[PDB]
Amino acid sequence: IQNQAKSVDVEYTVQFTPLNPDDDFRPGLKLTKLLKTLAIGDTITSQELLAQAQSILNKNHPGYTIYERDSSIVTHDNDIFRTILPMDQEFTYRVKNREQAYRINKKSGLNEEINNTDLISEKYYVLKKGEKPYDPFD
Repeated sequence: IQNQAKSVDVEYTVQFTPLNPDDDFRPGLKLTKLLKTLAIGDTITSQELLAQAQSILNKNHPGYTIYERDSSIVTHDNDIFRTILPMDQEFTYRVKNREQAYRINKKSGLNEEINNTDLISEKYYVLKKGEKPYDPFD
């Protein structure tokens, strides 16, 4: 690790799946929200992510609530190896150490540094409030 990234923009994307059908949940949603810019070693906890998802859920889908988390994944920059966060327990994610990102200047062929990014992507099962899970009893 030669040139440690100086910052990591943590972006967030979440997909919501209703326990029983609803059109408003059009598949294909593709947006990210910048959560914050942190430093290598800073942490983000599952409770903080839940708060983020619940608030996003409130804006886009009033009347629904988080039922349960299905998966949480972090993709670091354009790196192929992703970190899979624990599925059924609270967790903390530490901003992974990394080499400072850069691209090659087309004209000069010299290196120009750019911001490193973490893309945290989650999926939660949601429920219309008032409603309950299950099938016809179990």
